[PDB]
Amino acid sequence: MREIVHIQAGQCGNQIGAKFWEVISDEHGIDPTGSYHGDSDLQLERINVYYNEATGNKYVPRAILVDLEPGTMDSVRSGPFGQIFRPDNFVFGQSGAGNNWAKGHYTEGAELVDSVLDVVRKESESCDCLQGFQLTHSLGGGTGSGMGTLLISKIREEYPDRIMNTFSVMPSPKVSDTVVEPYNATLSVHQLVENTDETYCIDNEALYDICFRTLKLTTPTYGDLNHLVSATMSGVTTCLRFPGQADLRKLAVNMVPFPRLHFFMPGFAPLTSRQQYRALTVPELTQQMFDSKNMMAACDPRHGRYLTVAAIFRGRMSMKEVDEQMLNVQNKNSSYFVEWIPNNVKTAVCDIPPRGLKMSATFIGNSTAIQELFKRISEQFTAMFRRKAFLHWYTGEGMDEMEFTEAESNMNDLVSEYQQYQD
Amino acid sequence: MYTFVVRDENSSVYAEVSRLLLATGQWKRLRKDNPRFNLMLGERNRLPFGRLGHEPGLVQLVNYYRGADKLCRKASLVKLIKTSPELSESCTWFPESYVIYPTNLTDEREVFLAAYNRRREGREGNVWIAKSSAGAGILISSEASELLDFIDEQGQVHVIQKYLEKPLLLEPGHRKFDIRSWVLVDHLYNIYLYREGVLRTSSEPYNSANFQDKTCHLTNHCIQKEYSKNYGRYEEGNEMFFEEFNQYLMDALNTTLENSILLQIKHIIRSCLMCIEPAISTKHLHYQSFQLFGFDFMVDEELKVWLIEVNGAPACAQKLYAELCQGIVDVAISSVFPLAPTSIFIKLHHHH
Amino acid sequence: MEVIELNKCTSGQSFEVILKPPSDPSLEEIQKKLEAAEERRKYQEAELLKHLAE
Amino acid sequence: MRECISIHVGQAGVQIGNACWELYCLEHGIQPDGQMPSDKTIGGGDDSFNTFFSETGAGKHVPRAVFVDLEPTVIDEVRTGTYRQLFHPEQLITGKEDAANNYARGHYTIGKEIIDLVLDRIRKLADQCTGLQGFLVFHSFGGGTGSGFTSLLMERLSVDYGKKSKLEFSIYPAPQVSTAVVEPYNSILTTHTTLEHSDCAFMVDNEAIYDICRRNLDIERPTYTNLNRLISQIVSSITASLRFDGALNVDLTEFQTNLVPYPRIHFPLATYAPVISAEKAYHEQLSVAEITNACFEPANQMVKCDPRHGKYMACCLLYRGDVVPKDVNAAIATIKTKRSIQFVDWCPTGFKVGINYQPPTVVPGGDLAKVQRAVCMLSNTTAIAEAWARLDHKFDLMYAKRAFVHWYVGEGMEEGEFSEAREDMAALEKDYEEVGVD
Ligand SMILES: Nc1nc2c(ncn2[C@@H]2O[C@H](COP(=O)(O)OP(=O)(O)OP(=O)(O)O)[C@@H](O)[C@H]2O)c(=O)[nH]1
Ligand SMILES: Nc1ncnc2c1ncn2[C@@H]1O[C@H](COP(=O)(O)OP(=O)(O)CP(=O)(O)O)[C@@H](O)[C@H]1O
Ligand SMILES: Nc1nc2c(ncn2[C@@H]2O[C@H](COP(=O)(O)OP(=O)(O)O)[C@@H](O)[C@H]2O)c(=O)[nH]1
Ligand SMILES: O=C(Nc1ccccc1)Nc1cccnc1
Ligand SMILES: [Ca+2]
Ligand SMILES: [Ca+2]
Ligand SMILES: [Ca+2]
Ligand SMILES: [Mg+2]
Ligand SMILES: [Mg+2]
Ligand SMILES: [Mg+2]
Repeated sequence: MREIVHIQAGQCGNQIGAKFWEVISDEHGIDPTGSYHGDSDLQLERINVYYNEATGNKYVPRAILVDLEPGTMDSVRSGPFGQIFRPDNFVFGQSGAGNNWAKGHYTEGAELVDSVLDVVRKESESCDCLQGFQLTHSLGGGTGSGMGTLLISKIREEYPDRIMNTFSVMPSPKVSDTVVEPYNATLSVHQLVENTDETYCIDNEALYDICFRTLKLTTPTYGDLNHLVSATMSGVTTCLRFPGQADLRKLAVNMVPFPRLHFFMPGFAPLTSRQQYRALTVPELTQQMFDSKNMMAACDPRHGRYLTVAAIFRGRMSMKEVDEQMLNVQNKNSSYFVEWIPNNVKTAVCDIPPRGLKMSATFIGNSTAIQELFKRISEQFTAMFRRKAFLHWYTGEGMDEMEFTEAESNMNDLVSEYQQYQD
Repeated sequence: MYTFVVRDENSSVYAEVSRLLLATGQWKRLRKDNPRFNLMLGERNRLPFGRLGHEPGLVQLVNYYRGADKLCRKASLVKLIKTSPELSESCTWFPESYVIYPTNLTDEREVFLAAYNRRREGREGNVWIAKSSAGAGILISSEASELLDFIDEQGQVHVIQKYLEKPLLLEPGHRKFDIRSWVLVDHLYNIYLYREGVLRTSSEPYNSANFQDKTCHLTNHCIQKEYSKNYGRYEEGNEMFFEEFNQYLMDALNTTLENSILLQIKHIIRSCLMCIEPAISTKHLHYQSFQLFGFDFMVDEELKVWLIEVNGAPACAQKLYAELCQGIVDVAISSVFPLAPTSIFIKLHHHH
Repeated sequence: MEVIELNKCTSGQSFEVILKPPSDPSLEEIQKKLEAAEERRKYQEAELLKHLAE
Repeated sequence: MRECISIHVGQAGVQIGNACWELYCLEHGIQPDGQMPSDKTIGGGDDSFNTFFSETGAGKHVPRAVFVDLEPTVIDEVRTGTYRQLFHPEQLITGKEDAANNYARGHYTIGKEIIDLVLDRIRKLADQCTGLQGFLVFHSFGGGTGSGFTSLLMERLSVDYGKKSKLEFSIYPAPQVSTAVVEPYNSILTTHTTLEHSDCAFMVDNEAIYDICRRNLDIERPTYTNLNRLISQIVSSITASLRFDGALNVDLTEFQTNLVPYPRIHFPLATYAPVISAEKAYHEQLSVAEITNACFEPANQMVKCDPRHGKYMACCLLYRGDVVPKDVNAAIATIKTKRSIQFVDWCPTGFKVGINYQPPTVVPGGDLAKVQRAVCMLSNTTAIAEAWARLDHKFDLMYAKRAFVHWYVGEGMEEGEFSEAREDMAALEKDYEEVGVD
């Protein structure tokens, strides 16, 4: 009984988190009312990892919904699986965060953080053996970014020896709500460097390009982008939710050779456009899974090197054929894998495929190429900070320019740290 | 796409093989410390055989046979011939040799003196040569006192073997020579002899009354090109090839290279490699080995072939680099890693 | 090729064939290592909490 | 009769322990409910099988075993499996969260809190022994429990049972059946702190067991069940002398006397033959010479290496089935004249031979086929040092960059313990070279 506590904060965080529970609920056979209706015992074997068991064989997700405005979480509650979430687990304010990290981290967020921790403490107290936490949020807004990282700092204080895992949507100018997103992202990235064991980097530009060039969606919507995140979140957590020949701490021990370089690039395959019925072969599944176009951090892996790689194959397939194709990609591109971590490419199989797919593959890479992402954010940050543009939104909340200069240096440090291991 | 590493930057042979491998567009070179390789062109000394054949999904091949040093070491070869029943002590194609350790360190000193005194008493030619693997350091003399006293002044094991006092002399010139034969042994332990050999000839007339000046006694390519004043006189680079040498054996001796010499060389090569096969074969090993060998022979005036030594990291004559190196890629590397004639070798069939 | 020490019973036998002749930390110290590591964990955790308090 | 207590630490040890006791019961005719019809001494007796089994008044034959794991999922199988009835709850110890493949975590963080409980349970089994010989410890190198907690348990056992022998069955890490990148760290850490506490260690390389299962049993992708059933066969062959009437390797001391002349070099190489697929139409039964000759084929060794380029210090031939000394000696003569077998000059060129007339027992419905005669050779070659070399090289690759070291330091381990443990291995490799190479 290795329970995980799930938290979703802010607009992006609650919308992506909502679809996530919708996706995995279908996989485990939990209907929108929390009643099981599957046909395999594999669906319930690891069910207590994300679900609490209530009276009458009901399964209630172990999730806490958090926001500084009611709007999004009202949509969640009215959504399809809205009734599945614990009504107590809705914690929200009325002020909003105005896409302001300072409002989420110091002012508006600070007034509400204690009540969120009261719900977290309640869910952890009823865990037989709590693995750790996972947070879904964006870094470009105010609540998920500012208050999300505030929650992490306070959760690590109360649970210092638990694993802290996040799914973090990185802002992109091509899919942008406000011009201050590089400010909020740089401020959050330093928090994650300090207070997370694993962070799954999700670039909204990668999701957009994938929806446009690959999926062939003329005008992608946030809904379309979230379908990709839902699929990917389901793939990376397959190790945790189903029986297989792994706990968060074990995953971290094999993915993180250095404490600060714990930012992962996820990947998914297939990514087909509506030729959608064609069977996908193991070689095809592998070739796409490692293809940059299939990756969601918007970083070319052929610009850096892989410290560690974890691939998860789902569905009934030839495990011998899986090993042959994986060992073929390494032995055909070993120049992009660091040679001082022997066997840094692992592979796992799962017999239950996603909904509507004969077999899929999910990619988890700890690549030094991730530095290009932080580089983009840093450049966009300095483009404005050098002119102190838009700072008044943050200084009016109590912040000082110094805190910005330090976040600027902290991120540039992070880039230099990735750079040394790339050579 | 196959992958290979290069761990011996000084090998002229595999420098060309690597150049040929990349010219096919189907072989990729990795850093010398990358373990995910199919082929390793390994180092000469302390090659880490123990780390080969442990990569999941990789068939790995190395250009050296672990344990072949028993054959390519001066004292090792002597001990191997004297202790192996397949070769026996009465080996008719290997000069009477003895392993002698300097007195500052089993040893065959007394056994050598016994056979030495017998020759001295029987009016027989008693000229021996003392050499070692640590030389560029060779001494030729008919007095055992000088041979032994020369080894003690050194600090490494040496070998004293009978000096061929009646070598076959090429004319014109009256000059000594040795024969280099390149042999390739693949992973299946097929023994392939390169059809092209080289005679490394002495450009100085053979003088049996003065072993002090070793220019006409040592046919080494470096000794002739450094201390010999007639280098390149009769043949380019003191290197006569088989076509010319066979034509000479016909005009002068009314015989051929195949009958008078090559049959003995092929017999010697089989006997040596078949002997150690059970000890170095990789037939049931988790990795595969192949290796190029350099056999050096001497021919006496009776047209009897003698084995001098075997080289485990041989070089090749300039004119034969392209042909032989390509041949290595064909039967040793591509036979294990195929790509997407009239063979240049001579298969010496044998019982495994 | 000599056989020595032939022992036979109802469920088997054993013998030796010769082909050629020849030619701690105390309990106190273990507890110190354990407690020393526990002290280094406590110190690091304290610095983490000290960091979070700032 | 003197008792032997088996201890199973971590997932590998527990599952391999489950497979061995399954075999022990089939071999001694013990049913899943612990009853043994052939035992005419009810509730007692000092027979050879009593070295591994105690007896209750009700006639139940209970293994002298303890299972330890920092997580319950693996030991719960034993509790609810076929032989659930054999053991009682005191024998099975399970924590609630494992060591995360972290040696420091299993040895220090978690080990400190559970060591005294394990010792208490082991003492309970010891108190039933009238003359305990020592312990057999089953564990993996790569697991955080198998590596980290085993080395702590071995340090305390030497304190609490100073005069007792301690043998190991250790699982050498193989990438083909591992998802952990830090196993070279754990292996070297546990070999360092366990070296002076173990009198004899039988290493099994999963890579070797893996290929034997694909090659001989024709299993394209072997599972841990396939691996463990084959490993328990070798373990059975090694411990048979302790559980059956005999005169060779009759107690744990004899293992060190017969196999380990120099203390630090206590890692014998195991070679087993034949391994025939039960799915075969029907196999030709191999002779004494044929199976004996197979003991010098790398394909049947529990650790892939080349004994032709090492030196033997000892050599045992353990036969099971239709075998007579006349045939063993005949095959031995034939192998010397054909094989490269070089002993050290300070050891005799000989072979200790044991023959048990009962042929190998195969688990019904398993993968192995019934054979009329089998043999396990235990030889102490310097060639097994190839295994330490491989492992030490992987260690060096990561440690040069300090990759993953923070996980260990974070559990209270000092970084200097890495280099200390690595120099010990470097010295162990130098010991082998001094003994085997000229
Ligand atoms: N032969 C065999 N090897 C196993 C088995 N289980 C695990 N292993 C090997 O053991 C290594 C992993 O260590 P584990 O024993 O699983 O870890 P542990 O001892 O339970 O310690 P933790 O880290 O706390 O889980 C890998 O190399 C596996 O291949 C098994 O049942 N049979
Ligand atoms: N017993 C012997 N009788 C006559 N000549 C001999 C001899 N032993 C060596 N030589 C001469 O020495 C030369 C080669 O010596 P040797 O081969 O032992 O040294 P080396 O190994 O440095 C040369 P390489 O390795 O290229 O064959 C030959 O040209 C040969 O003429
Ligand atoms: N992928 C994805 N990104 C989103 C979504 N909604 C907002 N974002 C991104 O998140 C950032 C804005 O953060 P937001 O969640 O709205 O701020 P918050 O509500 O205060 O936490 C911008 O970079 C948006 O592009 C969504 O539904 N999906
Ligand atoms: O120009 C401004 N900031 C700036 C300019 C250059 C460099 C750094 C900072 N601020 C401003 C301008 C006009 C009204 N109010 C404020
Ligand atoms: Ca307020
Ligand atoms: Ca009894
Ligand atoms: Ca002891
Ligand atoms: Mg918004
Ligand atoms: Mg030479
Ligand atoms: Mg475990």
